[PDB]
Amino acid sequence: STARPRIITSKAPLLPQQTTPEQRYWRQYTSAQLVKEHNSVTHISFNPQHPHDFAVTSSTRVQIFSSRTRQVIKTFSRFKDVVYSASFRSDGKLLCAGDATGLVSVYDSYNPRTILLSINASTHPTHVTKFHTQDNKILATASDDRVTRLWDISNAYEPQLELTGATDYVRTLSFIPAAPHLVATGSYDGLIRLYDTRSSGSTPIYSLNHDQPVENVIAVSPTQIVSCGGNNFKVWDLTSNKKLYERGNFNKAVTCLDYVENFDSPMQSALIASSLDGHVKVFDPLDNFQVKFGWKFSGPVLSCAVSPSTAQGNRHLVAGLSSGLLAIRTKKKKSNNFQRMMRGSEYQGDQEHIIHNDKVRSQRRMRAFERNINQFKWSEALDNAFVPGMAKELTLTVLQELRKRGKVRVALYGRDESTLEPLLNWCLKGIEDVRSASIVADWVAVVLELYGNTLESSPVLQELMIDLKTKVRHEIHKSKEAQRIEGMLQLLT
Amino acid sequence: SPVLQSAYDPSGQYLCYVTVALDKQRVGVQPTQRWNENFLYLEDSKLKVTCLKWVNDTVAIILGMNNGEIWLYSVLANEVTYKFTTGNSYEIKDIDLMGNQLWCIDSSDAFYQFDLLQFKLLQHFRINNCVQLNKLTIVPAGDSVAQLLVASHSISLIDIEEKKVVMTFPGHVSPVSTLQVITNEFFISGAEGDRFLNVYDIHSGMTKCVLVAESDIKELSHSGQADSIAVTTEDGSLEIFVDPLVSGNKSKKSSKKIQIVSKDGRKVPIYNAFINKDLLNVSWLQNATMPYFKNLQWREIPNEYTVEISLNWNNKNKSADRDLHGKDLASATNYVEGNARVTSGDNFKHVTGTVTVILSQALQSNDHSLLETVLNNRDERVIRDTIFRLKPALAVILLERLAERIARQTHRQGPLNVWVKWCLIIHGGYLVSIPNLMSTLSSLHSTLKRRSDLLPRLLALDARLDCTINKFKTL
Amino acid sequence: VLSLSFSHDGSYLLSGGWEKVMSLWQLETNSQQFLPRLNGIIIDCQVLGPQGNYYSLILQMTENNSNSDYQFLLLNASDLTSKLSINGPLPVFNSTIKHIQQPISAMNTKNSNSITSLNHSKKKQSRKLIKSRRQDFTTNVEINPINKNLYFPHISAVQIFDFYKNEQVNYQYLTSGVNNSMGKVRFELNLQDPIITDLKFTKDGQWMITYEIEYPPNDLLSSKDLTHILKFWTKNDNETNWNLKTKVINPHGISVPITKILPSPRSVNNSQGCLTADNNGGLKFWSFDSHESNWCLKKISLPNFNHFSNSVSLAWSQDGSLIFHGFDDKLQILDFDTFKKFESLENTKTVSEFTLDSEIQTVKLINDTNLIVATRTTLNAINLLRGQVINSFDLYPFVNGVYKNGHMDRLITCDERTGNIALVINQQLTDVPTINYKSRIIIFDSDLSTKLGNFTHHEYISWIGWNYDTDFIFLDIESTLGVVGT
Amino acid sequence: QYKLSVVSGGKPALNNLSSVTGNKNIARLSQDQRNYIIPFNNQIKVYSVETRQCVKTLKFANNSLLSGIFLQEEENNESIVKILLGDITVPQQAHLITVFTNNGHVIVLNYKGKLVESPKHFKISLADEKLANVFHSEGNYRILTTFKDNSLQSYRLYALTFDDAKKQFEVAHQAEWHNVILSN
Amino acid sequence: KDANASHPSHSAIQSLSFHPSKPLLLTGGYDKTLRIYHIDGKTNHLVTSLHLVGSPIQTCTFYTSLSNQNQQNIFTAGRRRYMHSWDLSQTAKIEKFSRLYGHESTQRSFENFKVAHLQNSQTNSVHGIVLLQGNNGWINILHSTSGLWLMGCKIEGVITDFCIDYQPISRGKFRTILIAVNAYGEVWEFDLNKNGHVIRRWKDQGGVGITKIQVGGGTTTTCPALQISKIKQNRWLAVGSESGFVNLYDRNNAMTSSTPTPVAALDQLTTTISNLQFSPDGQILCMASRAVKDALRLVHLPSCSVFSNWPTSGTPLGKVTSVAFSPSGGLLAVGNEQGKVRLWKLNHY
RNA sequence: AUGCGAAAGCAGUUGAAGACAAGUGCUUGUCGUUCGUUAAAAUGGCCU
Repeated sequence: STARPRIITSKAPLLPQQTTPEQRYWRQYTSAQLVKEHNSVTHISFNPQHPHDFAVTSSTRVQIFSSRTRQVIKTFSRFKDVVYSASFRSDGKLLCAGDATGLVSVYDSYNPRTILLSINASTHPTHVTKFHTQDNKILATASDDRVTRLWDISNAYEPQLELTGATDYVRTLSFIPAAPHLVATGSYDGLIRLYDTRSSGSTPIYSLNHDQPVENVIAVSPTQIVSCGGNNFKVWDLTSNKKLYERGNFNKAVTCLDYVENFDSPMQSALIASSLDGHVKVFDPLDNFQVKFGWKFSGPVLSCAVSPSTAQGNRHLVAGLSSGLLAIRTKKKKSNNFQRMMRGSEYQGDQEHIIHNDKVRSQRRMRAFERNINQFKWSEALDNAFVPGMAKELTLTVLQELRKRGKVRVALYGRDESTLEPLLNWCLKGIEDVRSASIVADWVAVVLELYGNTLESSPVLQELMIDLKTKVRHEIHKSKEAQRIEGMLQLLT
Repeated sequence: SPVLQSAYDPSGQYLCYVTVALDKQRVGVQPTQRWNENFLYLEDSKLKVTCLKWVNDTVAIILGMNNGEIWLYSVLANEVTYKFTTGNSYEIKDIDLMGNQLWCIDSSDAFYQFDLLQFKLLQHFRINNCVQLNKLTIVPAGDSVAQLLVASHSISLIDIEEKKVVMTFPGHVSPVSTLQVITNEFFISGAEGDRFLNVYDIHSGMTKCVLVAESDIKELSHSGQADSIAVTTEDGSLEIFVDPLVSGNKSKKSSKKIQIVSKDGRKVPIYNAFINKDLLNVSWLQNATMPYFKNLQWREIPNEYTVEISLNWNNKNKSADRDLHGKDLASATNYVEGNARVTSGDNFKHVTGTVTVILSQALQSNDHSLLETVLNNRDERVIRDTIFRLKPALAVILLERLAERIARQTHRQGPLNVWVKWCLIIHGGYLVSIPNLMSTLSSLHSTLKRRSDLLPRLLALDARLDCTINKFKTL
Repeated sequence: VLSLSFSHDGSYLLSGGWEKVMSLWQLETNSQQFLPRLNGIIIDCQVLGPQGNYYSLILQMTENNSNSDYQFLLLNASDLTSKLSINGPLPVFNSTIKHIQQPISAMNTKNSNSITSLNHSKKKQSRKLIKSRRQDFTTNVEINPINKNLYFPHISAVQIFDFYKNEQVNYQYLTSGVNNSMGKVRFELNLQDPIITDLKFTKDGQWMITYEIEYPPNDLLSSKDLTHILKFWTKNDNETNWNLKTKVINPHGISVPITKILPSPRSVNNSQGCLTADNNGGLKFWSFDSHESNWCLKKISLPNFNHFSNSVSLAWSQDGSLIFHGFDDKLQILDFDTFKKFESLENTKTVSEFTLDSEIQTVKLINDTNLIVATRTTLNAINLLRGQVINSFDLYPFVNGVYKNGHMDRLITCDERTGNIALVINQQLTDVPTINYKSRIIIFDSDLSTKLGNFTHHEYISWIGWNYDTDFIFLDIESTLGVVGT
Repeated sequence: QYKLSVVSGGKPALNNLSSVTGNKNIARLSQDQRNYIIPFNNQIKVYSVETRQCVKTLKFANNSLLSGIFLQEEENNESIVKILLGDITVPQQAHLITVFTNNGHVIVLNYKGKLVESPKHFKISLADEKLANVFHSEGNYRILTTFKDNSLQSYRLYALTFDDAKKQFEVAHQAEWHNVILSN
Repeated sequence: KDANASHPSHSAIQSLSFHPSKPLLLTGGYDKTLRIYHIDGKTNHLVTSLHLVGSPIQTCTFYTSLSNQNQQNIFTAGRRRYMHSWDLSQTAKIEKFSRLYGHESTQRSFENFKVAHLQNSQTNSVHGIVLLQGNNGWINILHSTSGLWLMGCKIEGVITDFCIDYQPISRGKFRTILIAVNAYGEVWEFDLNKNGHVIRRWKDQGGVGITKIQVGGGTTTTCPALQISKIKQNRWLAVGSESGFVNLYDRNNAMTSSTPTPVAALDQLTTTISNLQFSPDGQILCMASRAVKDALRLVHLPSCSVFSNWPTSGTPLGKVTSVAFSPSGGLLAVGNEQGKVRLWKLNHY
């Protein structure tokens, strides 16, 4: 004797654009939250060591949010003018913040009382500030002077290394993970520069012609750079020193860009981008950077960032809207005598000779309609299938199963008008869809065959059939012009 | 260990072992060289058996027990053949036999000569200055049995006819427990409680050599021509001395060492091994008492050998009459459709008031919301003019998007029908130029073929419904 | 009721009726404990042990109308589990073998009989075996090539058997039907489960493809039409279960059955592809998306001729480029890359179509050189380097009307190193064709002009394949599995 | 150079040839309940129960006697009618089997024992009518047979003993019925 | 030396058995395990260890086929709806009983089963039998060799315990008399050869809260005999009752008075009674409570007098839960909660 | 339901005798009966 096969629920033939696992993941990112700020929001960052925090820049307001309660946890506001950008050290204790007056404040996280150091670079406003990622005492900044300056936080006074060769309004840079000596700068005239520090550095090692003003640059690999500039964005390789791809599947200039990897996801690595149109998209660097997901917020979304790879906590997705809106979308995550009495439970038998097991796996819920099918209660199974809160698809598989076993007239013999009417209501609802149409058509055929005389009698049933006839003529028509347009397909091949 | 004592037959093919089973000694013989659980129990709950031996024509064994008596026990016949007795109430310590003479040795230092075939006590016997004694053996003098050996920590050589000791070699500290004649010139003494074995030479009466074990010795056996010595050792191990009687060579080391280990890392001991000319037998215990054997060629094995034996330690009960997982091998695995993708052979794949500007914008980009607005847009004239202003490639992707939209949201189909109609109307030339029309237009194809497939049964339902409708409306 | 017994002490009444269940009736309480699923009908059942330890019972497996197919069971009563499940190779044929009769129930269906129905059926069946000159007996039988295991496409359930142990190892349902959750009685018996038409293995040996059809319940609007389903199953080379990777409904459109399946050569897709050949002339080629995780169609050629031929065949060159579709009366060579006639730019009389004497039922290729085509009149061996027929062989007398088109292809099979073997069968007539038969089998060579070797066997031969160490296996009406070796 | 032979065996040879359903089962289990005996169409198999294994398979193509009894190519009429464990000739020799053909043939073999090329052959006379049943209580045997003069069958009961002389099987007409329809 | 001392036991020890023929000690406790020990005076070693999964044990007994005696079973049951059975050398052969033939509502848990023997008496073959404590009178009675459902009987009130009694009659002829006991103090006595009828019913004197019953002296499920020639008729009846009392009864006159009088009362104990057992002879009555340490005593019969030099305050007993003599050797193995059995050997045996 | 055919369809088919039951020698039925041809019921459901 073998166990009882489960009644297999039906699957329709597939429809185009099935929901992919990527869609499951990135739409499960949910439970949106909105915060209104004073002014535009420029830069966003996350704390790398214990990912439980992220930082937001704004007009004279640097706010630290906690990954646990999504409210502001800390505020820095000693800023005399518009603070541009915030960056957390690769070991977290310390953040840098580049203002517009012409200086950077570098001081340790969680302590707005200490201005640990104030460094005065060139007097022009500084748009970009960051920490290194291979050294922890080297901090990079640039200012409208188009010269990017590397300071060593041990020496506050002289630029540890000035760096020129740019063109106009330098506003991005990044480091190369593998090489602790290689720095890429996104100038604002395009033409990405690549520098090696251990040389003189006056000129870049080389340049890349990203024709539009390029806005952002990230190192996705020790070998691959992602360049956010203009309407499209491009991906470059280092050793070959040639561009690899572009994606331009947006409306406006791509604006914000960030890469994450090696985190729990059916996708191994992810790249997210912000394109001025509510549209933030998720690509992967393994499918040649194809579009995988997207959201739309109203205003021009200027910044975007994700919780890093070792979040181990409720993951977050931060978007900054030039309309002055911070938005976040997240995914959440007896008595001692009695025990000395019966202490034999938590043993599981490690150290005996031969271990037997036989217990049956706890099978899933046996629904009532399946139960009626099992116990031959065909009419009861049908009525259960027509109780309200059941899924249309499951009801369809129920009807298909009953037809396949063939007890159709069986389940319908004892039926009286009060029993028919829920059947007929579902019939009227279901006739519209395709597979639903076929099966319900068969069913109503046999219903008519049995119940002509009671149809004569009952007044309600007659208007039921009237409505049925209206709908069936309508769909007959729609099918007809459907066949006409397939006719044009055949022509216009 | 629970195997209190045991010994092979000469030639080592059956082993007789004595162990206790709930207040009774029981003896059992089992084969080694290719289960017979016929065991013999001692009826008395008190008395034990002190020593055992074999006898070769009919084969049997000999049991010297506490009572002061001897049993000659038939092996195949479950019975002691005869109950030899000494005229006293004492305790038999050892026995020995060769030919027909039998000699047994008391604790009270009584010696006894017995005839087997006569079932008789030939002679009681006792001497001077053998105050304590626990070992007896008799030498290979032919059929003569003169100059036998007794021992208690000082080995004594004695002749029978004049009834006096001759040679006393310096023994060990403990009582001695094994005394076996190696050669007509040499005999081995193994004193229990020590790792040191004494090879002694008889005529010179002198200490030839000393042999070192590594743990304490329990059992000694020797091969045919002093070729090898096998020692079962108390931690549970086998020590093999090869040619120990050759050329300070006074102290000689264990040449070869043997242990027994299961796969789970457990160690199990050996007890009463047996060796022969290029043939080695080892005995051990699977369960508490079931004896098991292994035969091998020690001449080719390395100097140190760690035998591995498959034992069922934590193995799991894969019952044969079942599958690996519950099921039984007469079932029939059912219809587990599982998560298969399902498809049909119609998914042809893998082979003036206008809004033209905004629709083309959204399709260059991709926005469900903006597309949804321009689709709630209605006026047919507007749709026509837009498609006229539209560019072909955007038109093609428009067809794909619209058909997908229909496929999901069926109800919208009508207005989307007129949309797709105008689209393929206006932009026919470019698409007839572009080759891979089936795959490029895929979803529209499959959607419309599905509806086509609907048509005939739909007609069937329509006609039956007319039949019934006229039926009841006529009256 | 089919079987009855009392146990040795008699307080337990075993009942072994039709519905796949055995009941144990405790007499005194007038009650019952009963085993409700046992893979067929209890033809016999009794208690065996001197104490009541084991039950024995003989089962029918009545799904197969073609033959009453017994199966034996010794059953530990204590657990009510099965200690001995004795089996047989259980094929299914075109028509019932000599003097095999459906058992008895309250009604007469295509599975059961009434009593006067039983007698009348018996006499008419014997008369038909005497009279008709259309009878045939041949069945698809398939070789697991990497494990060399016989598969029988028993209806809706595959039976995995093998000779090396002489024993069946597995029995798997492959149909979303009425498969096991039911003991059919009368009109469930009227109904019949969907039918497995074809089973093939991918040459690589990690896939089956199965084609099956399903029939609606009788007497209703949807009854007249059919439906045809195709299913791709995976498994790893060690377990003994099959996992349905991808199902396809209605290939080539509704009621457009796939008539023949060709696994792809190793060359094209590591043998990870298949061809479905219709009864219209349409040809589809299915492959496996590996960057996705499924099978899908990739290369089609869809003509819809206004004629129907139930007989088709097709073959593929080892190169993976030359494809030979023999539709009725005409063969065509097609390029794999274009699926079109191989145009002769040189025009060396290598015309893309061969129009033959008769409709083609079988095509095969031995090498890059020789094509073997059986028309129900003749066998024809044609050279390919020079477009001329090498050998003709008169077969028309041997096969007059005793075959429904489409079985000679699995009768004739060819060693792809050495050659091919012919299959002819006859019944000796005595002054009238008797029941006994006789089959001559001649091993033919690559040229076919020389007969490699003739043999003759008595009992009717129902199938042949060839084990891939260049030897051959033949399946006989009696489940006597025989071998032709070197 | 090419050998064509029969190797694998199927069909189990029910007692359908009766069709009157005396006892459709024919197999019997061992005296030591480790072994079961299933006579197929072409070979008789020994099934060991603690591992579900056909230990040895007894083809009918090796020994000519079985080939002469069941493998005559003119007609397959001769086939098993019964099978017992003990030995008819000597009382309590063990590894013995006795097989009974419809056509009066009794053949004695050695299950788990090499088939010596002289298995104990015996024939039963009086079988102008066909045989249907053979069985025994202690010592004594009874046999049922089918004969005729309604498309029905006369069942002749005989008492069977053995050895007035070696080949001779003593048969006496116990009883008879003219037209049976069901009989268990 | 502690039997368990060979290979520890991680829970209480819930039941013990001495195999009737070979020297084997079966120990089973809520560790979901089974252990079989070979018993020396000195060196008890771990013969085997069958550890289930997802099942406790609350009684495991040896049992021998009475007609074959080359077949020995071990019957395991916990608080579930099944009883495992184990046959008797590489990886074991274990079967299950779970299938009640419609009498299912009675026995919702198999936690109290006693194994016995029975002869059919029309045919005179014997088979093993398993008795099951049920709901409100239902002793449900299963055919051991088969797994079927033989017969059901119902004592009234609430069942609390029972026992098996034997009578020989003539050569190869005997009869099993179930003796069941509702808590209140009403004792039924059914026979089993003929289907379950009430041979005789009586009221125990006093004994309100009655929990255990045993018989001893002849043969019984604690000293199971070897062949039907070895079956004797039992002599001593013990009713151990909740407050700590034991009433000892002489069968010869209890049966023939049918409203008997206790022959003696033992109330040295003070806590709840759990285990009554006898030595195979019937000379020693071992009683043992379960609610406190040091709670065991032995009683001399027919004196009906408690022994007074054992066990003293230096007897490392612990909360005794299972009392097991051995048939021949003279051992008494006692199993306490802390996870250890302990041995004592009696010398007079 | 036979043959032929495609998943359509095209042709063809429904004979007697015997027997027995019920009914008034006669009416109906029935068949564990024959030859001849291509020939809906017993309140009664699936284990742990």
